[PDB]
Amino acid sequence: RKIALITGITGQDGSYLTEFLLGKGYEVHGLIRRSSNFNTQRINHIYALMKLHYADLTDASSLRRWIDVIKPDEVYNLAAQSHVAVSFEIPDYTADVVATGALRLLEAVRSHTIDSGRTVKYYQAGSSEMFGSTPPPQSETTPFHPRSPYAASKCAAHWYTVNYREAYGLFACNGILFNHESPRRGENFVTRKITRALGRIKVGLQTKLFLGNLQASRDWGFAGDYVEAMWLMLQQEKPDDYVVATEEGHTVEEFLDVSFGYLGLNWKDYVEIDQRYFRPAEVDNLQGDASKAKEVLGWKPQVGFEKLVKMMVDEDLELAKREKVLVDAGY
Amino acid sequence: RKIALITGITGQDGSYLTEFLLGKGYEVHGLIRRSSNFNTQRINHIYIKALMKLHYADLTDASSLRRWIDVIKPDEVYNLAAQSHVAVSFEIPDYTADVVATGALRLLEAVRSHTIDSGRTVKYYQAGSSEMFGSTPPPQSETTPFHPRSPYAASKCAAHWYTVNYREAYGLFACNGILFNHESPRRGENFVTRKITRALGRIKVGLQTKLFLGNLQASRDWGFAGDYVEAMWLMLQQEKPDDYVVATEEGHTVEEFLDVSFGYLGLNWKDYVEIDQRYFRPAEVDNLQGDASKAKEVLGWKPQVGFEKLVKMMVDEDLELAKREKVLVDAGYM
Amino acid sequence: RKIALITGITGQDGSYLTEFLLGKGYEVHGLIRRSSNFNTQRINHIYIKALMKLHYADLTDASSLRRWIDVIKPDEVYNLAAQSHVAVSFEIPDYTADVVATGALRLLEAVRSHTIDSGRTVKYYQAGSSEMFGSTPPPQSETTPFHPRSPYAASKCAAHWYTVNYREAYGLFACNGILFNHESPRRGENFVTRKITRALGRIKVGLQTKLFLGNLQASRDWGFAGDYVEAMWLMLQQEKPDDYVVATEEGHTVEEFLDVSFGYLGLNWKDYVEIDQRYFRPAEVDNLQGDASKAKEVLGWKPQVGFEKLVKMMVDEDLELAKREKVLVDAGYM
Amino acid sequence: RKIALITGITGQDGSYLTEFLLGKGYEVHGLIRRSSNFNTQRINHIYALMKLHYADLTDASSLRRWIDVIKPDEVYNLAAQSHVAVSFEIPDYTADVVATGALRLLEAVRSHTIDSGRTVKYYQAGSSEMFGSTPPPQSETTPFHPRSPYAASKCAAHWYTVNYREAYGLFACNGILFNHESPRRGENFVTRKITRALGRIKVGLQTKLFLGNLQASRDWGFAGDYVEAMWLMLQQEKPDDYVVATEEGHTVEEFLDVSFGYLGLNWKDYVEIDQRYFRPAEVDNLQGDASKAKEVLGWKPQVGFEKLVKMMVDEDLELAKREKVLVDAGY
Ligand SMILES: NC(=O)C1=CN([C@@H]2O[C@H](COP(=O)(O)OP(=O)(O)OC[C@H]3O[C@@H](n4cnc5c(N)ncnc54)[C@H](OP(=O)(O)O)[C@@H]3O)[C@@H](O)[C@H]2O)C=CC1
Ligand SMILES: NC(=O)C1=CN([C@@H]2O[C@H](COP(=O)(O)OP(=O)(O)OC[C@H]3O[C@@H](n4cnc5c(N)ncnc54)[C@H](OP(=O)(O)O)[C@@H]3O)[C@@H](O)[C@H]2O)C=CC1
Ligand SMILES: NC(=O)C1=CN([C@@H]2O[C@H](COP(=O)(O)OP(=O)(O)OC[C@H]3O[C@@H](n4cnc5c(N)ncnc54)[C@H](OP(=O)(O)O)[C@@H]3O)[C@@H](O)[C@H]2O)C=CC1
Ligand SMILES: NC(=O)C1=CN([C@@H]2O[C@H](COP(=O)(O)OP(=O)(O)OC[C@H]3O[C@@H](n4cnc5c(N)ncnc54)[C@H](OP(=O)(O)O)[C@@H]3O)[C@@H](O)[C@H]2O)C=CC1
Ligand SMILES: Nc1nc2c(ncn2[C@@H]2O[C@H](COP(=O)(O)OP(=O)(O)O)[C@@H](O)[C@H]2O)c(=O)[nH]1
Ligand SMILES: Nc1nc2c(ncn2[C@@H]2O[C@H](COP(=O)(O)OP(=O)(O)O)[C@@H](O)[C@H]2O)c(=O)[nH]1
Ligand SMILES: Nc1nc2c(ncn2[C@@H]2O[C@H](COP(=O)(O)OP(=O)(O)O)[C@@H](O)[C@H]2O)c(=O)[nH]1
Ligand SMILES: Nc1nc2c(ncn2[C@@H]2O[C@H](COP(=O)(O)OP(=O)(O)O)[C@@H](O)[C@H]2O)c(=O)[nH]1
Repeated sequence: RKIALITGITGQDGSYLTEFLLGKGYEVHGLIRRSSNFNTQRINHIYALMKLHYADLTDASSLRRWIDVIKPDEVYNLAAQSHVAVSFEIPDYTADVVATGALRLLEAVRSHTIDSGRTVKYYQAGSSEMFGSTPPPQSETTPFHPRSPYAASKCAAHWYTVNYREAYGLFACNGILFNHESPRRGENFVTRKITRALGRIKVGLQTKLFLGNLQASRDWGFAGDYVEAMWLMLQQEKPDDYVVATEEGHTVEEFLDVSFGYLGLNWKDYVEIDQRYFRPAEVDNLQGDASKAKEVLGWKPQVGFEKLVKMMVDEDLELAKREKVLVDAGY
Repeated sequence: RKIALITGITGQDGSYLTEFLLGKGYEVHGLIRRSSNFNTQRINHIYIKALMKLHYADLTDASSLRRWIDVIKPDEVYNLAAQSHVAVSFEIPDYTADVVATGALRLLEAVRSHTIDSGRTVKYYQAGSSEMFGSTPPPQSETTPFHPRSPYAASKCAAHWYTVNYREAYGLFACNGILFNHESPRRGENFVTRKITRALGRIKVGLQTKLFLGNLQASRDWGFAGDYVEAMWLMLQQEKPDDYVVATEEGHTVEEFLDVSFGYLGLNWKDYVEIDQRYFRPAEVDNLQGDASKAKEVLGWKPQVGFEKLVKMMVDEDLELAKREKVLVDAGYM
Repeated sequence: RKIALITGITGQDGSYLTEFLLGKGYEVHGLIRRSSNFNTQRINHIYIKALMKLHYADLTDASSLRRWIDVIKPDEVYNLAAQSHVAVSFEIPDYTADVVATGALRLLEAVRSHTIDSGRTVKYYQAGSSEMFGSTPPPQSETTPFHPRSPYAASKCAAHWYTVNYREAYGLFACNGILFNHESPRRGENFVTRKITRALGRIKVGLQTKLFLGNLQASRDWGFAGDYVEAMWLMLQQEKPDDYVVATEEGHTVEEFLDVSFGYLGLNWKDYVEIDQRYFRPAEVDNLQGDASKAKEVLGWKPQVGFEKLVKMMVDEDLELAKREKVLVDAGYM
Repeated sequence: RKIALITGITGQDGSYLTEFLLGKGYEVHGLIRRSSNFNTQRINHIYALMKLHYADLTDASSLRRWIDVIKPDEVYNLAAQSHVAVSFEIPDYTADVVATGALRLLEAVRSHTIDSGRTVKYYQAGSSEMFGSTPPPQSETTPFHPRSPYAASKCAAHWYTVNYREAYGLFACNGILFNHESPRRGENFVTRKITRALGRIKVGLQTKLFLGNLQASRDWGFAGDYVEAMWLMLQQEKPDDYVVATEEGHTVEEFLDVSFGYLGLNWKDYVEIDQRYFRPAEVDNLQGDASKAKEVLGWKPQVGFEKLVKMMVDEDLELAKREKVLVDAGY
């Protein structure tokens, strides 16, 4: 049975990748951070085929320890302080996890393979955020012009990963994934923030939705579809980097149009602009060119924009309906 | 309106201290870690205008600490942040040390730097632990020698000494609270007391049938977190800074905890408990029982919640949680 | 009297920049690492009243950086600190990244925090490198894409982007100097140019007989460090911050360096050089040649020391050192 | 041939330990920091039996990498930002190296032994500074009351080391060494600062010597003698902690009396007190009780106080004589 080690297993992507790999017959191990509260909300339903271990990307010893014990065949580095706005607040921590943390994992894997003689395939969770202000459409070779500490740190991780492949022959691939959402997306990201609020507004638990820049345009796909691409990259004869995206861009305003309209509401009756949600340096327009992924990996997105928006609205409306009962039942 | 900055505000103690200080009229700020999931479960009820504010930071990021101290200009700083689990510390020793030992020094240095650059005065509290005593026999008082038995314990010893040093070398009003074990309905579920009451509730309603534990003979001095945070505040209100043991002065074994808890619900723990060697620690701490005479005399502090009341408080709460879970499971929502 | 804070003051560039700024009437402060041995060899002659001050700090210690920025209140900050050797970076990638990439961000954030808290204005220089271009073919200008070929190079790319981001997001007057290779008689002996001239001097006097090297076909744009530090200062005197390539625009191979150096002393390098595969890098950078048109047009900067003059300057100095060593060795003092 | 790995090999102790172990037939490896300048001054004369490798105690990956490659039989952790005064200036860095760095090495060794099944003996460079203000004589069990960030960090390293021995059965020993000097002692420490200045004053290159607290009392031994004790601890049947000291205390003023008097000078004609050399929190009196080391290890110091002072004065006078020639010859 193939063994996969996933860092960031508790996150959106880790939860879907875990289900995907288990379905493929893998033995899946994940590294999780010790937390004072429950932090396995996304994978509790899955939880001898899935094992969790305490570690941290800022602790190199912890990474090597588990790689040695697990002896994984594939390593997926999904761990990250993944929020752009938050990265402006904690740039140093973000860099240590997103940039240096990736290098620590790469070095631990490289050290493991040398000492044990084993072979390990590696995936780095790259991001379209790396392109920053470089105009669309963005492909694998489009120049990076990062606009946040998070983005710059991902650029660093990208190059550390390319370097380990070129210098050591490590089978390391960089997935340059554009924004991907789902009903498990963090509530601090704009899409989930909108659908969560919409659900609550629909049932009467909320009356206002505060947002920032509605004109930012993004290429939004479904996380469930994207994790398949990660796996596909590691199944090729040679390692390489690939853009994974829907190739269709939409503004936050369009997301609002589709979501609220879907439930028969006019978002303008509820949305208010709060300048505190603006970023110090904005990324105006991301739209990927995923031609390479289609040609080489045979990968294509299955969930389209409106389908994704509506999937998220349906799920968050159900959550809001449950909350309405509780708030009402005296809970 | 006094301003307090609490690191570790999302934890058990941070949640109770926040409520306590807000009740005293403070403006409370807390440092929280960015998380992929919600991590404010213990304080959301509080958060829900401008008296409690949360900010992103990390004890392994000195820049983040100084940034908020400069912006907030706190009058009191309570360092409660820590990878606080002993068993886990053996698994991630390096990370634990960076947060529990060096992280404390980073905060001390950020506070010292802030006071020097701004000319302001700040009072400081370090969350010390009876775990520092380790294998040193009880009763343990402020002058009892430390013999740490885990990376966590050794790191707390380090934080203790860094704190004492900043007080002695720079005159910083820094106090070390040497608190013995304190629990509550908000205690992490991985600690033995909460693990037991959570399991008990589920066993009582039929959602669980076996409870796996390790060393049942370990003895601890267990108090209520709500009572203990009051002592933290009291230390910072004294004329001079000092270190104080905060404890109930009564010890009980894990086995006694089982007796009281299961017996409270008419069950025999021996019917459900099984011993799993995986829960034993590489180096155990056999018996902790504090001598809190100093705290009683100087601070006028005394615990209000006794052992039995604490156990029952936790059992009642976790039984209610278990009943709610039973409804959800039977209905197909869990 | 303007105040400059230089990180990496003990290095090649720091030593020349210090002399340059002192000549401009600056009060210069430098951050140095504590070392078990003396580490001020390049600047001791300068240090020897109150115009050059040294302070202990480390780019991996954010607290130390902010502490000195607060005390010093610099007008200009030059981040020259780095584990600057490419070959070494493959051996200690993690440490290199923490200093070269994150360390730069720590300094940027400390400066940003200082300016926000104090209301002061600070100009900032980041020591970028042509190594960032990696395998991207020459000539390389400010807009040439980066394709780093070492952990060091990737880390410098990171520092470059963190710096650009602080300029764009916060309006910090931060400039990236994209300097191509620059040498001098103070160049580290582990870099190829100094390794060659040091060995040549010893070979000329009979203290050494073989010179082991790696890839002789690698081509570099080599300028004089003394000329380049002037460009750093010039960037910070402009109306607005920007990034600039600083180079001679002429490339030469390691083999040409050998031809010029050994030939200058009437020797045939082929009689002494041997190739040792251990000196080859896991991923090589084949050809760097800068396009410094922007620097020439905007800064009015132009290199004064050409390739041959630079090689001879280094050979002359290292021959003198070798002669001194010969005396000591023959006399039993070495 | 036994293999030893020494961290801090470029320091005073590492240089003497290297010579001692090589004399015992060991293959010695040392970890050194990359430096912009020469940093092997103390071991250049020694430099296939001595190998140096780049690493850093703040980089766990580097430590494990070399332990795996070298497969040492004995590990001596001598690496540290070892100056007390300096520790008040850079407390965070000092702690990361002296406290956490020791734990990183312990964990790397432990991880190595588990993954490889090998056995490794370990030595931690403890210090009498850990006792701080606790009154003398100080023995192995004397309570610690550290008076500096450096001291507190050593206390931490001490306990991390004791814990690895107690929890994992690691053969780890803590050498609680009292102050030890030599002609290789760092010039920023009081003894070497005095003898270096004395030599220069004697030849006319210096006229004043600025010092701080002359009433501090220390137990001063010879570094060459002390490294033997380190080795001896690792040769015992069981691991333990041992105080290594001369059991005789002297004030800085007495050191001045002996040193300057030795060359026929009156130190009062040259010494001036500069308050900047006072420490925020002073350690007044250290005097060790090395009974255990004598009884168990059979260790006893060979170089006494005055012998040590005079050894240092002789060496630094020669150095000053060489400098006088150079400064004179126009160099
Ligand atoms: N989703 C997107 O649209 C895009 C995301 N990415 C990247 O892909 C990856 C997955 O994204 P996504 O699932 O949405 O992200 P999430 O924020 O949902 O999950 C992040 C994961 O990283 C973990 N983590 C954070 N810090 C550390 C640390 N110091 N040590 C160990 N683990 C840590 C988190 O743990 P915890 O639960 O404890 O916080 C969580 O498991 C990330 O690297 C992200 O940056 C790339 C392109 C676009
Ligand atoms: N409770 C006891 O019986 C005793 C506890 N102590 C100590 O007192 C303090 C409070 O304990 P308690 O509330 O039960 O502990 P918890 O484990 O419940 O809470 C720990 C807190 O620290 C935070 N934290 C952890 N790591 C970091 C980090 N790197 N940066 C910032 N914050 C971080 C946690 O955040 P997150 O929610 O993100 O994990 C949480 O807010 C701790 O220091 C503990 O060690 C002392 C004596 C006895
Ligand atoms: N020289 C060149 O050809 C090129 C160099 N560069 C870059 O320009 C800068 C200057 O180069 P150059 O003078 O030759 O480099 P050097 O290697 O000579 O000097 C590096 C300096 O950084 C210090 N330093 C290293 N690590 C740390 C740390 N953790 N904390 C604090 N200080 C530290 C060194 O101190 P110590 O003396 O203690 O080691 C030294 O002062 C560097 O950033 C280099 O990467 C850019 C383009 C080309
Ligand atoms: N000497 C004494 O009187 C006493 C000393 N001690 C301790 O014993 C040990 C040896 O002392 P001594 O030789 O005088 O000390 P030194 O200061 O002479 O040497 C310290 C050594 O540690 C190295 N080092 C420092 N920081 C790091 C780092 N981050 N990573 C790797 N190596 C590093 C130094 O390298 P570099 O050369 O690059 O600076 C040097 O090799 C130290 O741990 C010291 O604290 C204990 C009791 C008393
Ligand atoms: N998170 C967030 N983003 C917002 C908000 N209002 C507008 N946006 C914008 O929506 C875009 C997407 O943000 P986010 O979902 O956080 O993902 P990103 O693409 O990784 O930044 C960015 O341009 C944000 O500035 C808001 O309230 N929250
Ligand atoms: N956490 C935990 N502790 C257990 C268990 N079984 C016995 N104990 C013991 O209970 C005591 C208290 O453990 P814990 O609540 O984690 O708090 P500590 O005092 O901070 O270690 C220790 O002696 C543990 O070894 C178990 O399953 N979990
Ligand atoms: N340092 C070094 N470089 C060498 C050697 N032999 C050839 N070179 C090459 O010379 C070029 C310049 O190396 P270096 O001076 O270290 O500077 P870099 O340009 O910062 O790598 C690179 O292509 C090296 O591979 C050698 O023995 N040492
Ligand atoms: N380093 C140093 N110590 C001094 C000086 N003047 C007095 N001392 C004292 O001498 C004692 C020994 O200092 P040091 O040699 O640095 O070693 P320590 O015992 O590790 O602090 C301490 O009490 C210092 O305060 C001075 O100029 N430098």
